[PDB]
Amino acid sequence: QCVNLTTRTQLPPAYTNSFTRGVYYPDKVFRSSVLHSTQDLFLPFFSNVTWFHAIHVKRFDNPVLPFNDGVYFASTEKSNIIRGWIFGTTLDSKTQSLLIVNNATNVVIKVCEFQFCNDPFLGVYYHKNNKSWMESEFRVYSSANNCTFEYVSQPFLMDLEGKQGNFKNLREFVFKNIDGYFKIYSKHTPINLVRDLPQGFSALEPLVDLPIGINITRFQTLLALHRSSGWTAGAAAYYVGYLQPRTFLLKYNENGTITDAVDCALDPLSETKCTLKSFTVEKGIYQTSNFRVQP
Amino acid sequence: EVQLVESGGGLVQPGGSLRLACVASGFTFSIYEMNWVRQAPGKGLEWVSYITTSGHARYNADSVKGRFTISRDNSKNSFYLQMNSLRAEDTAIYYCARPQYHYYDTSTYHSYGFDIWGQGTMVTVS
Amino acid sequence: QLVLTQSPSASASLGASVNLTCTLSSGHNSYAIAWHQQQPEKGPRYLMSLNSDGSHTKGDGIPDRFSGSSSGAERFLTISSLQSEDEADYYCQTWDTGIRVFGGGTRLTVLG
Ligand SMILES: *[C@@H]1O[C@H](CO)[C@@H](O[C@@H]2O[C@H](CO)[C@@H](O)[C@H](O)[C@H]2NC(C)=O)[C@H](O)[C@H]1NC(C)=O
Ligand SMILES: *[C@@H]1O[C@H](CO)[C@@H](O[C@@H]2O[C@H](CO)[C@@H](O)[C@H](O)[C@H]2NC(C)=O)[C@H](O)[C@H]1NC(C)=O
Ligand SMILES: *[C@@H]1O[C@H](CO)[C@@H](O[C@@H]2O[C@H](CO)[C@@H](O)[C@H](O)[C@H]2NC(C)=O)[C@H](O)[C@H]1NC(C)=O
Ligand SMILES: *[C@@H]1O[C@H](CO)[C@@H](O)[C@H](O)[C@H]1NC(C)=O
Ligand SMILES: *[C@@H]1O[C@H](CO)[C@@H](O)[C@H](O)[C@H]1NC(C)=O
Ligand SMILES: *[C@@H]1O[C@H](CO)[C@@H](O)[C@H](O)[C@H]1NC(C)=O
Ligand SMILES: *[C@@H]1O[C@H](CO)[C@@H](O)[C@H](O)[C@H]1NC(C)=O
Repeated sequence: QCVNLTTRTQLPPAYTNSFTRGVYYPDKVFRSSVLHSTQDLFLPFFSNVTWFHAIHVKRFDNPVLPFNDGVYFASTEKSNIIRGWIFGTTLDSKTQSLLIVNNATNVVIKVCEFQFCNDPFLGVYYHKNNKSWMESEFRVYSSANNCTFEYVSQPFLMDLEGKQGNFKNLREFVFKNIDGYFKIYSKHTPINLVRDLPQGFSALEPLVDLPIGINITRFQTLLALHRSSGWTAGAAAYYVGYLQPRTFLLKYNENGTITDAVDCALDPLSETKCTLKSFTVEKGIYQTSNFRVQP
Repeated sequence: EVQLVESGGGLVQPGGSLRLACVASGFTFSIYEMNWVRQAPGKGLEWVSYITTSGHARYNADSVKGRFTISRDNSKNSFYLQMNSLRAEDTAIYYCARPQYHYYDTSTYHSYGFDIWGQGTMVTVS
Repeated sequence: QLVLTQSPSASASLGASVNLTCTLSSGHNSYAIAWHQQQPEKGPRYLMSLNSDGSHTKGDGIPDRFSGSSSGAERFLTISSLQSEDEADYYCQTWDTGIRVFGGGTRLTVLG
């Protein structure tokens, strides 16, 4: 059973800058003290990301956006609202659907032909007499039908909490769809009460390499709502950006982890740094390989 | 009703292995991570180890010399301290307590401090 | 880790007022605590998780008599109109990255 709880408020998406976010490890080999150059789907530095936040002010919004080539995800978290996604192509009818979910202790991955209503949510019920809270609710899909794939593992979204103060749980994700393999990268970084993508660097670790092979064009993010304007609750804000085919140059530190990445298509200084393969450049003339224009 | 009952006492020479448990009922374990606390006789209580809701373990507090191990069987609705290598100082009460931060929470995260405590068991070791 | 300079013995008259003190290391000035009362020969009882601003989160069966206050990097628990049951051990504990702390306990020999 599902219900028309839209209460959608229309506001323009406040485009904001990520400042050198969205880079991951391109390969599964331990290098160190090297400047390996790679060409892969990466979020470009100083790129427009979409600040989506449906809360504060009964403002609820959760539109269907295009997976394009990849989807950089962030989830500055306060009270565990973002619970998963429903990647797919049509998200209804007779087509194949993906229902990436992060449960209370595990991660359930199902690629199947689910039917979806317009406003999917996960509803948690709290009782006074027994106090047990159960996820025994399913309103993202009405039912499931002629199903193909199921996967249970350790959950992606991990607390990493217990520490105090102003630090926040910034949860980063990278989704890409290549050779029918939905690759998922993630890392979690504490941030000292920042209201914007932090000024630092990220190293997104590989999590799963799912052998799915399904068409994914219009993805969407699940949320969790309590019971209690029926079925409303929480507080959340997340940020979505898209990966494009670019070229980066990564410098590896002495621990084997990346320190900083120098893009090859934003600034003339970065193009010269890319075409000379070094992170320090002196004064002079540096002929640059051509990455400025793409037809 | 929330309650934390334990069992698995025993007298052994140092280096022996026993079976400690914290059975509970009346509330969800899936969304509650559990801690362990050690209280030497006449001394202050000191936590030893804990397991998270997902399944990750922390054998911290540097009093455990790689001797204590924690696990959990969510299927059987029970909580075990995977126990081996008891030593002389380990003769103490082992109050197991349930943290206030359940996984489906609101408000500020002034939680993970224990709201309830088990009755505790005395595991005498010499 | 943080150390608690809580007096091993503090006392006052019954029906009077006292103030317990939980001291905390300067490195974690804005850190919060929670108070556990360990009545002797029984289990611990949780009173309040004290915010850095003195806000309250209360356990069952504890009246408004037991209250908490904060000032600087150190913390207080307030008791007014003392009764017979106060002779017990009080433990102030904290949070970290997987590292609880707890304290020596506040054996309290309220004379009366
Ligand atoms: C969410 O996690 C819970 C675990 O507490 C799952 O509940 C059981 O999960 C196992 C394996 O995942 C199944 O074999 C059982 O049949 C489940 N019992 C139930 C649902 O009562 C649950 O499957 C997970 N997924 C969802 C969507 O709730
Ligand atoms: C305590 O919780 C359990 C589930 O964790 C309840 O069992 C079901 O609770 C749901 C509440 O959403 C009811 O709709 C079902 O009818 C219950 N099942 C059965 C077989 O009755 C249980 O009822 C709860 N205890 C209460 C409400 O006193
Ligand atoms: C993957 O999905 C896209 C989107 O549904 C498919 O593109 C459609 O292809 C049909 C082919 O007749 C066209 O009529 C539609 O106009 C296309 N729609 C869009 C939005 O492009 C695509 O063919 C699918 N298969 C791939 C990419 O191999
Ligand atoms: C990002 O969006 C803003 C409008 O919100 C726009 O002015 C800016 O040019 C965009 N960034 C880039 C690199 O175009
Ligand atoms: C799809 O479902 C129908 C029944 O709804 C079934 O007859 C058919 O075999 C299923 N096909 C696949 C590929 O699972
Ligand atoms: C890792 O980095 C830290 C600090 O940068 C350093 O102490 C250590 O030697 C490095 N290497 C390893 C193997 O830990
Ligand atoms: C702490 O205790 C002392 C003595 O009882 C008192 O002067 C002081 O006001 C107390 N502080 C608070 C915040 O109640």
